[PDB]
Amino acid sequence: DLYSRYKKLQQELEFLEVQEEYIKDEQKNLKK
Amino acid sequence: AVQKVVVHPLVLLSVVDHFNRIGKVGNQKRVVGVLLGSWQKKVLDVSNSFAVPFDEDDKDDSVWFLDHDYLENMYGMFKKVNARERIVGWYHTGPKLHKNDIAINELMKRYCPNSVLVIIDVKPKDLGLPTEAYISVEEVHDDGTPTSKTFEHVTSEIGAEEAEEVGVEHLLRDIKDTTVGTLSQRITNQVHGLKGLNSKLLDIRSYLEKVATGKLPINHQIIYQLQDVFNLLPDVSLQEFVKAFYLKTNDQMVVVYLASLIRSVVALHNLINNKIANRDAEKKEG
Amino acid sequence: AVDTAEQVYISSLALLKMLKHGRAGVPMEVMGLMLGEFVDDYTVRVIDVFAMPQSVEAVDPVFQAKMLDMLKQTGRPEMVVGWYHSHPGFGCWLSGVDINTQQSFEALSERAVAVVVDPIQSVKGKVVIDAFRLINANMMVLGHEPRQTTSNLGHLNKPSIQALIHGLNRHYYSITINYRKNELEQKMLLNLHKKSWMEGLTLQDYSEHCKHNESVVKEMLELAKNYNKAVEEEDKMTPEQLAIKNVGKQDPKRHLEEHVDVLMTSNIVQCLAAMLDTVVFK
Amino acid sequence: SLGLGLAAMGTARQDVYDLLKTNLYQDDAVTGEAAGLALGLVMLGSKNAQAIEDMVGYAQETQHEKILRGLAVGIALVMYGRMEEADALIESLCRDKDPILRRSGMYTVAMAYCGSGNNKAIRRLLHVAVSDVNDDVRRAAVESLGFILFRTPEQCPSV
Ligand SMILES: [Zn+2]
Repeated sequence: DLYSRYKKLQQELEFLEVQEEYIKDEQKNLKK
Repeated sequence: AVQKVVVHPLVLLSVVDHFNRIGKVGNQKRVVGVLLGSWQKKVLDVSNSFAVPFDEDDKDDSVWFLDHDYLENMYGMFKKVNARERIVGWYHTGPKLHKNDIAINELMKRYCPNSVLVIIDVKPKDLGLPTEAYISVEEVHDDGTPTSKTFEHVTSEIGAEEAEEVGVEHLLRDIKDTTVGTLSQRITNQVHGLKGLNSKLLDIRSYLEKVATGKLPINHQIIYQLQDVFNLLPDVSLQEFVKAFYLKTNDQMVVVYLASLIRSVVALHNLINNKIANRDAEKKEG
Repeated sequence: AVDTAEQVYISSLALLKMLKHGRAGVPMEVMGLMLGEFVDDYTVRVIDVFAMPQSVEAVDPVFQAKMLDMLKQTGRPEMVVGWYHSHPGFGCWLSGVDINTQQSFEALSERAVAVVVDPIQSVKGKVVIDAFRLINANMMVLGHEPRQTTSNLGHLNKPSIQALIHGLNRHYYSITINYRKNELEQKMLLNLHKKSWMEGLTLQDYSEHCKHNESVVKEMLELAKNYNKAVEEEDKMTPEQLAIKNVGKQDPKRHLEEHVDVLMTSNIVQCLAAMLDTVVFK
Repeated sequence: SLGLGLAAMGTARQDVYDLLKTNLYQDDAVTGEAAGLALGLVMLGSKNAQAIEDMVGYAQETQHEKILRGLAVGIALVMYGRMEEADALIESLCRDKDPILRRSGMYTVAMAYCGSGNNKAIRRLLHVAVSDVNDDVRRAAVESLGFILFRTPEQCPSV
C-alpha cells in the first residue's frame, strides 16, 4: 500500500489538474 | 471624386460563386462581371453585382470579350427586378491587376460615368483586408506622355445591413469569435498592424534592391517621394518630448490606480458577504 | 420508392438572397425560385436563388426561360429544385394557396421543395428559416416515411406550435437543412471585420481622452456617494425584499464596476500604443 | 458489404480489400456503405498507410454523407491501439473543419487510445469537448472517455 500510496497520490495529482484547466475552459466558453 | 465606397458582403460572395462556376479550367480564366451600386454621395455605395462571359488569351493581352448583349439583357432583368439598383462598375478576380485591366474600364466608361474596377482575391494569403478597387484617371507627365492614364487607389469598406448581419452572423456560429473580448481585440489589432508594417517593409525592400542594381527602371516616379517619407521620421528621444510622455502617462496611471483601488474593495465585499452566509448557515444547520 | 432522412444542402448566397428579398418586400409574401441540384434520392442541394416580379401570382415566364438560359451560358446550366416565399411575422406554415402550388410542383418534379422564410422573427443571432415537403392524403393511413435512421425523427428538433396548428405532419412533412461551406468563401468570410495597421496604430487623443477620464471620474465620485449610503444602510429585510425595493432608481455597486472597467480599458491601450509608437519608431 | 469486413476483420484480407477499394471509388451514396466500412474492417490493425491515404484522400471531395460516414469509421479503425503514432492523424482530424471528419478523428483518438489512461490525450480530447462547436464531434468527443478508461474505470462517473 505504502508504495502504491505514493504512486496513487501521483495519479491523483495530474488527473486532478486536468479538471483544473477544464473548469477554466468551461467558464470561458460559458461567457460566450 | 468618390473617395470611398461601401461594399456589402453579398458581393464578394456573388463573385466567388462565379469564379467557382468557370473554376473548372483551373489554369487561368479571369472572372469578370458587372458591379452594381448606388449614386449615394461623393462616397459611393455598392450593393449588387453579376457576371458576364469573358475570355482572354495568354499573349498580346488585347483579346478579351464582354458580352454586351448578355450585359444588356441581364441588367434589364435586374432593373425590372430592381430599379433601386443600377450599374456602378465592374470587377475581376485577378490577385494582381493586369496591364489589360485599363482597356475594360475604358470600354465600359459609357455605361457608368466611371465604371470603377473591383479587384477581389479568392486567396488573400495576406491576412489583411482583401478586395480593393481602383478608378482610372489621366496624369500626363513632364516626360511628354500624350495621355498618362493610370488607375487610382480609392479606400473602401464592407457594407452592413440589419438583415444581412442577422443571416451572416448566424452563420458565424460555425467558428468561435471574441468580439466582446475586453482588451483582447486591441492586442490583436496592434499585432495585425505591426504584421502589415513588416509585410510592407519587406515588399518595398524587395522592390528597392531590385531597382538598386542589375535590372529595374530607375524612374523618378517614387524614388524621391519615398525619400520624403524618410523626411518625417520623428526623432522621438529628444529634449522636451520627454515632458510629452511623463506629463500624461502618469495622468492615466493615476486613473488606473484609482480604478484598481475601488476594484479591490469591491472584491473585498464578497468575502464578508459569503463568509457571513457560510458559517451563519452552518451554525444554524447544526 | 420510399422516403428517407433527407438533408437540405444550401448555398451561402442563397441565404442572403432570401433574407434581403423578404426584408425588402417585408409587408407581404415575397416569392422566388429555389435553384439547385438533385444530388440523390436521399439529400438535395440548392446553389442558386433568384426571384421575379409580383403585384401571389407570378407574371410572364418569358423572364423564366431567358433567365435560366443566360444563367446557363454564363457560369453553367443547372436544375430547378424548389422555391420559396415569405410568411412575414407568421407561423412559417404553408398557407392554403402555398400548398395549392405544391400539387402543381411535385407533379412536375418529385422532390419539389417549399421554402418558408421570415425576416421578421429572425434576430441577428439566429434566423428563422424554414422549408416543407407536401405529402399525399390518399396515404393518410398508410406509412409515408420508412424511418430507417434517427436523424429526421428523434435527432432533429421539435415541431413548433403555430405551424403545427396548421399541418405539423399533415398535408406535408418537414425537412432538415444544413449549411455547406466552400473553403474559399469560408476563409474570406472569416475575415471581414478587421482593419489595416492604421486602426491598430491610432492614438485617439489625449485632450478628449483626458477630458473623457475627467468626465467619468466626476460622476463616479457621485456613484461612490450613493454607494456609501446604500451599503451601510442595510435594512434587515431578508435577501429578496431588497431585490424588490431595488427596482426603482437604485443602482450602487453596478455602475461602479462599469466605470472602472471602461477607465481601465481606455488608459491601458492608450498608454500601450504610445509605448509601441516610440519603441518601434526611430 | 457492411458485414463483409466485420467477418474478415482479424484476417486482414488484402484480396477483399482490393475489390472493396474500387467499391469505395464509385463516387456514389449507395456504394458508400458497400465499401466504406468493410474496407477498413478487413484491414483492422493493418495500419495500411496506403489505406489511410485512400480513405482520407477520398473523404475530402465527395458530395454524399454515407460515403463520409463509412470512411469516418474506417479511418478510425485502420489504426488500432498505438497511442504513439496515431497522434499525427488525431491532430490532423481534430484540426479539420469537417463536422464529420473531426468527429471521425474524435472516434479515432478513442481507438488509437483504446482505454488509454494517458492524461495527455485527455487534455485536448476533453478540451474540444469544451470548445467544440459541432454537436456531432462534441458527443463523439465526450464519448471517448470510457473508450479510454479501462485502466481506471472509477473515474468516468467523476468527470
Ligand atoms: Zn404563405
